[PDB]
Amino acid sequence: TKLLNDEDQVVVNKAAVMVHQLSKKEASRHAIMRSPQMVSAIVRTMQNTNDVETARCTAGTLHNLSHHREGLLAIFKSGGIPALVKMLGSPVDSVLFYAITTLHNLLLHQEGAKMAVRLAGGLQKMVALLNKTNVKFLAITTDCLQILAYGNQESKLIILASGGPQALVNIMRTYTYEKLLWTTSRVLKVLSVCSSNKPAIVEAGGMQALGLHLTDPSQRLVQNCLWTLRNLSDAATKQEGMEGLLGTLVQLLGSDDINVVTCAAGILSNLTCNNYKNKMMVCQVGGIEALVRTVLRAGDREDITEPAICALRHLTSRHQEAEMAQNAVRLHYGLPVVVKLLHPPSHWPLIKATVGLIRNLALCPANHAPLREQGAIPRLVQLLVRAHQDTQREGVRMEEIVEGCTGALHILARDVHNRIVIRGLNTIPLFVQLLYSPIENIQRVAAGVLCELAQDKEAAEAIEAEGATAPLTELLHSRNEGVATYAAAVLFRMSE
Amino acid sequence: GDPELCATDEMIPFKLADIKSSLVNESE
Repeated sequence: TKLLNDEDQVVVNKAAVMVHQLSKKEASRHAIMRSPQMVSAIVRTMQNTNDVETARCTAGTLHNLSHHREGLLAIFKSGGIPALVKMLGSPVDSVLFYAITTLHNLLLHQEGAKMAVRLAGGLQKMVALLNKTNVKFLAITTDCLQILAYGNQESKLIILASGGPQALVNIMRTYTYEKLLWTTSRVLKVLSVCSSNKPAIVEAGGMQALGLHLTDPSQRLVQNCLWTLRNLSDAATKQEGMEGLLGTLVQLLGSDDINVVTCAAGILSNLTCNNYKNKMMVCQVGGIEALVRTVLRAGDREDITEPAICALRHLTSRHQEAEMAQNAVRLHYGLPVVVKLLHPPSHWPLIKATVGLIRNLALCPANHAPLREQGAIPRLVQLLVRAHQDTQREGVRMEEIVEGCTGALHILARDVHNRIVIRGLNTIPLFVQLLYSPIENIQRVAAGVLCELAQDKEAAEAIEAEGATAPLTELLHSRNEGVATYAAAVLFRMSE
Repeated sequence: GDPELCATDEMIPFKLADIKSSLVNESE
């Protein structure tokens, strides 16, 4: 060794290519590993040289040392990790490749590495390199990152800072090389669990890109994509150009894999939230029928049934094709099972959702007869009363069930036939006393159904007998706009 | 339609050897 090391002239660049090849021999590589100065000579050199054949080689050696435990440790303790990182700057693709593969080694096995990479800027650099074109290279890099980001939030915030979400989202959108799409999907998912990073990932096109890969053959990917999309699915109610994603999901509902059927269902429930296009997209690719079919095929499995009903709940209201969707549910035999889900062993969350869906289906007049003829009413009341005591005297506040069941009855009360049942289960004395409730949301619905019930003379009498003019009128100046309006309508309807 | 057009929908909140060596020959 001796001579080699020393030199500060045209002399040492010659010395350079000279050691890269002893690194190849086993007891030679092993040899230099047991030297303190042999390593720190490559290091100082590799960074402070400017001959593109001197670097390529010094880097090359380190890569060869990085396979063994005393190989790695000697590298690390030789302050090489600061160096290896500046080499991530080198234009020479032969060095980029030496460095990023090396570091990967370092992070995977060596102790105190992740810190050193971070502290030296590693992250902000590794994120800059995602514009490179070599897939074999990216997939390694997007791993180093996943390594540095796992269970470390400072790091995930710095990859947000750098424009990572864009970079990675571009990859998902450009390449098809699995090992890459995979390691890159893993990172996305890891950042998918951050307050901030979520919207970023979304706005960059995260949703639309992940879903090019749902019908992929590799399952170790379609997973990641599904899960990841599920996380983000609540940030993503704002986006456009989903036509693709929606239509795909609506087809994975057919998947004879329970754990993919739930994710398909979960994710839709969210992307159908509030966004009036997403609803229409979903309806036209036959989504109503797909959901119903999925609900029947799921039975007592409430991880599937809960989401799917929320989704049907969403699609049955507040968009141009909702009347379509309310009929669709009737025509594809959804009514009988929707109702049967108000029965045990359904749990309240699910029962909460299902009443909401029934509230909506009831707006469609065709669904008045059909819903009546499945005893949706007698059952809604059952729950209403059970619930209106669990309060007077969880998993969900019973107030929500009381409001839910009276709203649903409100809507159903529109049909004169229904109106007759409703009254004849001795409900009226119970509607009137809901007025006196601390919750306005409850007073609003209560007064609503009364208003409808009270379009019949004999009922207006019945409703007046309960002394309903006492609190309708003290609500007549209620803080709540909806509360106060209905009060007028019932009072107006008993005087005619 | 419905009284309640301004209503919101509730959202559920949810929560390489082969290529490394291959790359140092495309380096050599």
